[PDB]
Amino acid sequence: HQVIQLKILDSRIGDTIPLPAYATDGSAGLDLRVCISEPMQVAPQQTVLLPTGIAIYIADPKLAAVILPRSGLGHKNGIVLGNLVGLIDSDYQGELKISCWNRSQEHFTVNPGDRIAQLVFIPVVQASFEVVNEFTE
Amino acid sequence: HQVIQLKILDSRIGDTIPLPAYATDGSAGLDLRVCISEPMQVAPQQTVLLPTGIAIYIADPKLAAVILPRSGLGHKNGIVLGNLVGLIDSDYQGELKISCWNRSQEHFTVNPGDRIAQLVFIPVVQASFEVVNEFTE
Amino acid sequence: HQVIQLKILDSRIGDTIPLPAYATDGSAGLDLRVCISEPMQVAPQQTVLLPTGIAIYIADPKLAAVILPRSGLGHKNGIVLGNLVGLIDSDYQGELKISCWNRSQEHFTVNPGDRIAQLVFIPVVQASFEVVNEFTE
Repeated sequence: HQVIQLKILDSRIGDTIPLPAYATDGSAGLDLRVCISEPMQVAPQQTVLLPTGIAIYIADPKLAAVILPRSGLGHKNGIVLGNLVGLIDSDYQGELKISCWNRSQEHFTVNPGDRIAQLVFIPVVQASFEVVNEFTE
Repeated sequence: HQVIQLKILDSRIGDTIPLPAYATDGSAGLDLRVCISEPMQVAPQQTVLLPTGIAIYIADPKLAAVILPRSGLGHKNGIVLGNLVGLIDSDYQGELKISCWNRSQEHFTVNPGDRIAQLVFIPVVQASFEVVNEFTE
Repeated sequence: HQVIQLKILDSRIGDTIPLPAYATDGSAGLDLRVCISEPMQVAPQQTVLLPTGIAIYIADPKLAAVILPRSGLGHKNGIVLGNLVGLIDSDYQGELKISCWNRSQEHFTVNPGDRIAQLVFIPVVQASFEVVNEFTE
């Protein structure tokens, strides 16, 4: 494993709303829950910014995280991400927030504590470009 | 390379519908074909769940797969994924199914055997969180 | 770091429109700018193909790149990608082009040189399948 610092920004996290955790030993992603005080209505085509109540600090520049829709919410309810895929840089230390976009024709309710996205830690490579007149092998 | 077990769930696979395979030695992804008996109409804004007739077993918890739209279908026809990006965990052993979403204003026909998404195997990192009051270096 | 060849296809690149570069030492992605001669209107639901004026040659088959929406453009303006996520293979040598899709209900102007997507280099694994009757450990 790799250690990632997490700062709890809302006292509900770790009490009434669990920290993110891997469901199984074989899970690639961590479900991300929303930290809100009352149910949030998401109308068809609406985008709403939803706080998680946590911040992470990846720190290692060879690692990033991506935030993806949940498969069931996306397929069944059209509850996806307004920016489609979120990218979390190694030096990002702000609260994780979810751009929740309803692409469906049905109104949707997000309840406090609901899982609405997933977080996946991936290795990344920082490239150095070499400007060339023609590509070579 | 890395060995990934594949189970054929539909006898058409490997006969009339090819197994997924890399197009070139430099390909990052594998096109995923649909295993259906007749053409499937996908109306504007419709989401349909399309079977592939295969299951995979990645097994290695340091590896995952993502399922992405094809670039031409997505750009030209608006034929993309209802959950935008699929994430396949290392311990997932069910049939691969595609959430096919038509985001365009044009009706689209999916024929038996058509490639409609691509599969990419990526390394993933399982993080262990350290809850901190303030981030440190 | 890893060296990636870049070919400049439009003389504006490196003069009036900067090469892609990492914003900070901890950045996972590189913003991609559009190489056009006049502002481009993107109507609600419209998809337009936007050139970058550069081509890259990753070459290493253990590496790929993905093209993602920018978080602010996607969340605030609904300016995302028509194929949702672009995948750049290691052997792709053509111009990088952005499928720019306006998923919002508001008209949007893309100016010459604007950043409208981001590029992330990721390791990829080329799998070899083993067709099995049942999965094993």
